[PDB]
Amino acid sequence: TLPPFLPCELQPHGLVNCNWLFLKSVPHFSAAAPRDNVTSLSLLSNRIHHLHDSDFAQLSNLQKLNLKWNCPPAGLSPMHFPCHMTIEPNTFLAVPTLEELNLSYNGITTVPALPSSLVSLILSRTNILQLDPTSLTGLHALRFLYMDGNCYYKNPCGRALEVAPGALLGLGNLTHLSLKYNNLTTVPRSLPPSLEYLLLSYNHIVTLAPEDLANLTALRVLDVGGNCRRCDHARNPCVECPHKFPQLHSDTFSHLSRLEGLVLKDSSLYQLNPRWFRGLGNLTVLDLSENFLYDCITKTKAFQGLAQLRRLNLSFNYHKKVSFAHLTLAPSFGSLLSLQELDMHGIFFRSLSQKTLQPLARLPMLQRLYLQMNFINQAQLGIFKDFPGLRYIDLSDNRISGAVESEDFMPSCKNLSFTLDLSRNNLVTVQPEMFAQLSRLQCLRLSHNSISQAVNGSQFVPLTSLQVLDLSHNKLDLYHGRSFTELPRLEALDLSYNSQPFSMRGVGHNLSFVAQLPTLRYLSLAHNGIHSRVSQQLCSTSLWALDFSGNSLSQMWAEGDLYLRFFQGLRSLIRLDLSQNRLHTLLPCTLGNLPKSLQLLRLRNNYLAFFNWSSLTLLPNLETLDLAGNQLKALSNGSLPSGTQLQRLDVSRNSIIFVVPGFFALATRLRELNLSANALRTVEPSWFGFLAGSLEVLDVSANPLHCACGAAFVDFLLQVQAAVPGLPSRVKCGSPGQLQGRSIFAQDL
Amino acid sequence: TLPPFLPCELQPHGLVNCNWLFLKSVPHFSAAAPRDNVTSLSLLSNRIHHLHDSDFAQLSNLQKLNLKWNCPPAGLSPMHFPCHMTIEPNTFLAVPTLEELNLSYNGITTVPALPSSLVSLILSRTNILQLDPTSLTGLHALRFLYMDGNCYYKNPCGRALEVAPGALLGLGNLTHLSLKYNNLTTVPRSLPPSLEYLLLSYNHIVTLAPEDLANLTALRVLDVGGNCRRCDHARNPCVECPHKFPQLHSDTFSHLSRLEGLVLKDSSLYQLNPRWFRGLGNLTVLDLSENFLYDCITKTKAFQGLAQLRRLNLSFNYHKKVSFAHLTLAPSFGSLLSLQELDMHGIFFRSLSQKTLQPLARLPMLQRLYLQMNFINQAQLGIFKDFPGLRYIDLSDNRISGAVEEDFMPSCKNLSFTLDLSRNNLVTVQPEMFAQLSRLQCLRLSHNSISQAVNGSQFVPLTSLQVLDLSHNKLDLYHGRSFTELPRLEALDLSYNSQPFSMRGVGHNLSFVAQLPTLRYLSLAHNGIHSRVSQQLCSTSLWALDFSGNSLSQMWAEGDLYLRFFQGLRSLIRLDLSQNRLHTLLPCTLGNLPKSLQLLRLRNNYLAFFNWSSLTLLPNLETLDLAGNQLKALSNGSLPSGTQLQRLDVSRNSIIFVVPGFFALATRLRELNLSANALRTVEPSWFGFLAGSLEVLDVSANPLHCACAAFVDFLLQVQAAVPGLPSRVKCGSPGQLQGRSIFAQDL
DNA sequence: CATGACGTTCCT
DNA sequence: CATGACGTTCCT
Ligand SMILES: *[C@@H]1O[C@H](CO)[C@@H](O[C@@H]2O[C@H](CO)[C@@H](O)[C@H](O)[C@H]2NC(C)=O)[C@H](O)[C@H]1NC(C)=O
Ligand SMILES: *[C@@H]1O[C@H](CO)[C@@H](O[C@@H]2O[C@H](CO)[C@@H](O)[C@H](O)[C@H]2NC(C)=O)[C@H](O)[C@H]1NC(C)=O
Ligand SMILES: *[C@@H]1O[C@H](CO)[C@@H](O)[C@H](O)[C@H]1NC(C)=O
Ligand SMILES: *[C@@H]1O[C@H](CO)[C@@H](O)[C@H](O)[C@H]1NC(C)=O
Ligand SMILES: *[C@@H]1O[C@H](CO)[C@@H](O)[C@H](O)[C@H]1NC(C)=O
Ligand SMILES: *[C@@H]1O[C@H](CO)[C@@H](O)[C@H](O)[C@H]1NC(C)=O
Ligand SMILES: *[C@@H]1O[C@H](CO)[C@@H](O)[C@H](O)[C@H]1NC(C)=O
Ligand SMILES: *[C@@H]1O[C@H](CO)[C@@H](O)[C@H](O)[C@H]1NC(C)=O
Ligand SMILES: *[C@@H]1O[C@H](CO)[C@@H](O)[C@H](O)[C@H]1NC(C)=O
Ligand SMILES: *[C@@H]1O[C@H](CO)[C@@H](O)[C@H](O)[C@H]1NC(C)=O
Ligand SMILES: *[C@@H]1O[C@H](CO)[C@@H](O)[C@H](O)[C@H]1NC(C)=O
Ligand SMILES: *[C@@H]1O[C@H](CO)[C@@H](O)[C@H](O)[C@H]1NC(C)=O
Ligand SMILES: *[C@@H]1O[C@H](CO)[C@@H](O)[C@H](O)[C@H]1NC(C)=O
Ligand SMILES: *[C@@H]1O[C@H](CO)[C@@H](O)[C@H](O)[C@H]1NC(C)=O
Ligand SMILES: *[C@@H]1O[C@H](CO)[C@@H](O)[C@H](O)[C@H]1NC(C)=O
Ligand code: NA
Repeated sequence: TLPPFLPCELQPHGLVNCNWLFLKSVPHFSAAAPRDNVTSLSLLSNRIHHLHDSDFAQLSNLQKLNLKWNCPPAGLSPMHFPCHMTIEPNTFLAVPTLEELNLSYNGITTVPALPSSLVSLILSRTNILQLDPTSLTGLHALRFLYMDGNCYYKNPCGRALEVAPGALLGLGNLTHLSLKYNNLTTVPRSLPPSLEYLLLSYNHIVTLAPEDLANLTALRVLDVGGNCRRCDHARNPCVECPHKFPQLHSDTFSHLSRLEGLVLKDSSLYQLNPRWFRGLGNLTVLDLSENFLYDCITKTKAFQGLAQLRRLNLSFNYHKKVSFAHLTLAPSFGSLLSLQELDMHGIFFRSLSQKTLQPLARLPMLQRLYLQMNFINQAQLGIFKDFPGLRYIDLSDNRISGAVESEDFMPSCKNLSFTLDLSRNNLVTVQPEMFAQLSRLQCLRLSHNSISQAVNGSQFVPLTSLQVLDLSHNKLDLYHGRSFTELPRLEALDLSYNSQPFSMRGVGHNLSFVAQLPTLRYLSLAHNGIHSRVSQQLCSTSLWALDFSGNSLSQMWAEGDLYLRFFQGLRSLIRLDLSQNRLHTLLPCTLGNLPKSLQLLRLRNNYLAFFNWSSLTLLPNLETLDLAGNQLKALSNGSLPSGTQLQRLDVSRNSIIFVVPGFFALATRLRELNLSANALRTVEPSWFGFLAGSLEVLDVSANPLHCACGAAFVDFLLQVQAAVPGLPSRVKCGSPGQLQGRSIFAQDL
Repeated sequence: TLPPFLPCELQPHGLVNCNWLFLKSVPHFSAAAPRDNVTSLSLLSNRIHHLHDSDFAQLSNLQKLNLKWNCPPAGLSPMHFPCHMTIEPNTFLAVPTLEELNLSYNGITTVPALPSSLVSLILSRTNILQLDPTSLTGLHALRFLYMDGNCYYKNPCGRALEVAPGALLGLGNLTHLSLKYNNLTTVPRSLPPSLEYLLLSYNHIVTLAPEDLANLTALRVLDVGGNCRRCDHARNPCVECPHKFPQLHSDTFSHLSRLEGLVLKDSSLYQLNPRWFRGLGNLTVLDLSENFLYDCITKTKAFQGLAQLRRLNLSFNYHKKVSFAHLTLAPSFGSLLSLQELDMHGIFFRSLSQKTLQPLARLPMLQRLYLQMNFINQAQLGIFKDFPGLRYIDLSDNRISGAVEEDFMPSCKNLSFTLDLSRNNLVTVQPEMFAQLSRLQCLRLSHNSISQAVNGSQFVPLTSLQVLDLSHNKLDLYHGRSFTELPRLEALDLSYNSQPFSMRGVGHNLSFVAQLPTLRYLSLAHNGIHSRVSQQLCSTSLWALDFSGNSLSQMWAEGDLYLRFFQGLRSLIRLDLSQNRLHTLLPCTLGNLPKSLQLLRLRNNYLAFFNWSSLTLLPNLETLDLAGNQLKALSNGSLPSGTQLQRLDVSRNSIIFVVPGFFALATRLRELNLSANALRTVEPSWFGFLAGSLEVLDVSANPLHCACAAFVDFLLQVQAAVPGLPSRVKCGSPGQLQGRSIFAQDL
């Protein structure tokens, strides 16, 4: 049975996904298709420039419709091609069940007629420059109206968006209104008092008064940021904001008793008026980033009594010309008893001392502290010892150099109690004194420093709780046998991208320390170019995962018998990545020397042109084998051996032309098979002994299928269509003639 | 007309190249083949296990025959498969013109009968474990005999190679003998006195006496290294050599009056007996590397008076356990008046001072000094000011951190004075380090840890510096006078300084480029430049800019800010825009590249469309590299008229068709790469049936449809321009022809 | 026959 | 029916 909505794909929850199919018109599906079951129709980024009364009328129960990016205005078109989208009068009225409509990134200049069922309407990046009471007539259920970006540098219009006074008052249920990037100079008058979210950023609203927020006492979030910009900080085209601005009335916000979030970023503020925050008893999030508040934060009383604030962003409040020698936060920060997160990155100050953050030092709920990108060159990390709630400190991208004068292979630190990021700093050695008061730390990131030390067990002595240590992207000289032995709780160690020492031709290195790390579970030695003069064996009874990608096992395993048991003493290993090791050849003997406990083996992006399948019996616990990106020319030379517990096999991006009958048939636990990006001209059920119904994933995309009438693959792919990703569109013909590059369904074979 | 020696390829100077064709037997070429043109036949790395009397018998002018790697011994086989090569009695006698034979990496246990014309014979990595007077009968013209590696860890045999006393004396013209890796314990007796090169390294010859070199007074090179090894330094399996060894006689070499080169590397030497080198009046090259000579070199008189010596290698004479605080070379080094090159890398000493190298400092001819990998942490670079001859110092891979308490980027090989300080521990650059190095023309500082905001103060003394390599550092580029203190600067490598450009929210500034009035070559490659940078690069001097590995994608999406970024490079002729994540181009932004451009690389982007007509905006463009993009056709108009384009690379795209006449108006086109696309045909119509001016047309790695097709006749017509035509141009279809050469069958 | 096309965007 | 095969090796 054909996919029911060709050329589109039926996805869960009644979604017909027609995205990125280069359609010039809305598909008309068969009277035989289950049109009644379609609840969402996605037409993202097709080339539909004309919508008709008939387009959606046969989808009797359509609730959600996405027409984004079909006819982009010239400014947003990659080639600046103009586009005007025409819409027949009843296009959307013909869908009286429609609840959500996305019409963004289309060249339309007026709002079409819309059914009164509508709950959510997105008209952003269109060319609609006016809203009046007739524009959205009858939409009494509308909760969300987003119309951002109809007049700005990427979509210019030569004037302001004009929203007539009271234009939206008929929208009695409207809770969310966003009108960003519309070249506004004033807040539209008499907006719906139902509003909870009003987003007016990146216009030119440079004066704000309580009258501009009349009757909006239901507001939970107000964003007026980016209206009076500091263009020194801009990454994009930026209009200068004259120095008399902004002009905020002291009582602008005082009636917004329900306000939870206020965004005043990128407003050229040199002053905080405490009166702005005084009526705001429910305020939990305040964004003051990208202002000129560097001196203000040393003295302000504006945080006095804001004992409910949870998140405060003061990032990029930097002085144009300078960094500060010292920075001392105002006493009023000590009032912020609910504060959980403080972002102070990008301010630029040279010293972090006890005085710097003293008012924060007893805040009981302060969990996250962002101090990155501050050009700090002296930091007393001991200041943090007694912060009672700290989970996470980001001190990355600083110039600290010492004491004061995927997850299957490497876990993240997100679930840990206390994490310090000192990555992208200027350490060349590690001295334990810098860590003396950080014994509570569970995770420490030191990646991308300049550490060139021969570590030896003396560096990390204070770090008695440390579980995870990231030393990636340094120059550690590994040879001392007691490296990292001073870390009693170390479970994960990342030594990836420490290749320089290993590249020193003729100088030996030593990985015997690995055996002396009794709790180590995850290790990376990836991208180190390890290739000669190293330990003959890695040993560990604890290790579960080893990333050895990006080395030269090719060289090592060509060196007589020296390295043939390199991984064998990893007696508990379950995951091993040998990708990108320049392997042109393996031995069965060498595969039988990997740990018997192995469950997952990656050999991606090597140069293997032959693989001895029968050797898989030497890894009885193997579940996943990844051979993607090698040079296999066939799946032959026997077939997958019996008794295999293999569940997942990836042979994508090889050069496979042929698979022998039965190749996969004895791998009774096989569930996921990737054959994508090979040279297969057919897909044969005989490869599976005609028992392919247990597969959950069978990816045959990017193969030169021969689209002749009655090829095996047609019927077969239909039989296992639930397993084949992208079947309707991404499974293409290589031949014959004009079918090359087309879907196998472009024609009925 | 078919290629004349299918399945092989005819190459220049009468070479028939049959390499890597998986052949199981020597080809018998067509009846009409021009066999008298075959002066060399290469059969490297096929799977020919049986050679026959008739194999080479019709090749009447054959001079050179390469059969290497056809039947490797088990130890050398990638899978340890055994192989024995059989050779019929007259296989080579049938070629009385044969001068050079390579039989290495084949499982043979005896030497075949060979023609008396033979000049060179390579029998290495075979299983021949004896040579007797009957092994090489009648080869009176033989000058070279290489038989290395017939008994060692990769090809074991369980005994020594046995060369009978006087076995080779009938080789009256023999000048080169190599018998390395053969498990020898003594030098074979009574070797030919004609010998000039005798190579005996990596055996177990641990005693050497003048009698072991009897009558070999024509020797120019003797290599006995690696016979008594230090296994601590070994990268491979290594047999420890008992401490009583080696045993050399004081006069072992004294009769070798013509000796030019002597190799005593990896011999476990703790002593140098000056008598070894006295009387070697012609000695120019001495290799003493990988011994234990670290104390010996501070005191030895062994170099006293060795006035002819030009090259001395003392590398990796390190102490097992330690580095030395100081190292002082012996006074005798001051007598090496001919010395041109001294290799002292890998000895391990912490300080380089005036005293360290004092004996070298007046040697008039000393040009190259190798001091890398020494763990040096203090270096007074001013010591070098007054060395009269110095061209090149390698101080890479050390721990120096400051003063003591090609068409895109030229190399420094032609300059007067180059210092390599790459892979050191600089975090800033202080001018004082360089105060006495004003003469330098090239300075390499790659792979240090330099994190400074350069500002025009760093390099003040370097008033002759032409080339400066700062790749692989963390330089913060924003000061407007960076590098302006270098008045001769012509080439600057700032590649791989990505960390600062990766600081999201923090701006950088490239305006200093405009202030470098002699700059010709600049690399900003692999910097991840993507936002908050100068809107324009400006230079009237620059010829070449490598901007590969950035994010012009992001920059050119940012309204109009960066649309003129390269336009002010008013003399630019080469630009690399590869790997910039480009999914699209504007025609107007290609027309904002300098009109002077000759070469534009756009490799490894994600371009699925290209507006060919935009090429008229670059009137001087000769080379366009679009390899590794996502083009699905060559269409959308042709190459425009008037183009000077000579070279076009569209390899590794997804091209499935080319419109008729696509290439026809590109009258200067000479080189076209279509490799690794999805083309099922090759059509002369693409060229308007005028493809004869092409010098290179690469159509390899395309799924050609091998039906009884345009391409067949066409490729034979332009065969001189098609690389690898006999073997690497393959069928995608139909049926069993998939993956075979288009010549595997007659289409 | 006042319209196509480009292309995984968009963010600031 | 005492043999094939693997592969761009080899270096120390
Ligand atoms: C099968 O393999 C292909 C290609 O090897 C996968 O496609 C890639 O997917 C990864 C992440 O999963 C991306 O990083 C690549 O950029 C994709 N490239 C292409 C060309 O598609 C594909 O996802 C795999 N299939 C499944 C079901 O996992
Ligand atoms: C045509 O293009 C192909 C592929 O893009 C070239 O093949 C590559 O050549 C370079 C060396 O120049 C190697 O680094 C790659 O590994 C090669 N890959 C393959 C698959 O061959 C080919 O050399 C080009 N042809 C000519 C005549 O220059
Ligand atoms: C809001 O919408 C609901 C339907 O979702 C409707 O029943 C209710 O009457 C509407 N209220 C107003 C004020 O329009
Ligand atoms: C914004 O409006 C002003 C004044 O009407 C106009 O000059 C300017 O062109 C407009 N900006 C844009 C991007 O269209
Ligand atoms: C605010 O609402 C009151 C009645 O609730 C009305 O009198 C007044 O006009 C409203 N203000 C605006 C600006 O719409
Ligand atoms: C929060 O807003 C409510 C209305 O939702 C108001 O009654 C209350 O006073 C506010 N809370 C505080 C602490 O002011
Ligand atoms: C480790 O090295 C440091 C300095 O490099 C040194 O002080 C300490 O003694 C060393 N520790 C050991 C165990 O050798
Ligand atoms: C590696 O270091 C260990 C010290 O734990 C030592 O026993 C061993 O000999 C060294 N091995 C190599 C190959 O350097
Ligand atoms: C593996 O199979 C291929 C054909 O699919 C064949 O050419 C080759 O000889 C086989 N190799 C082995 C070792 O059996
Ligand atoms: C050496 O070879 C030459 C030709 O290259 C030959 O004429 C001469 O007789 C040979 N000499 C000896 C001593 O065999
Ligand atoms: C070298 O010869 C010895 C003694 O005859 C023998 O024991 C050894 O196995 C040989 N070595 C090799 C690599 O065959
Ligand atoms: C060295 O040459 C002389 C004759 O020139 C000969 O008598 C003697 O046997 C030779 N020595 C050896 C070891 O062959
Ligand atoms: C450059 O920076 C150094 C410190 O690295 C400073 O001493 C010097 O004065 C600065 N030079 C200029 C020209 O600003
Ligand atoms: C770069 O510096 C120059 C002055 O040297 C200044 O004109 C320009 O604004 C700066 N550009 C950026 C992007 O910072
Ligand atoms: C480019 O050519 C392709 C045919 O290969 C065509 O589909 C596409 O519409 C053309 N684009 C333009 C801009 O002409
Ligand atoms: Na253990």
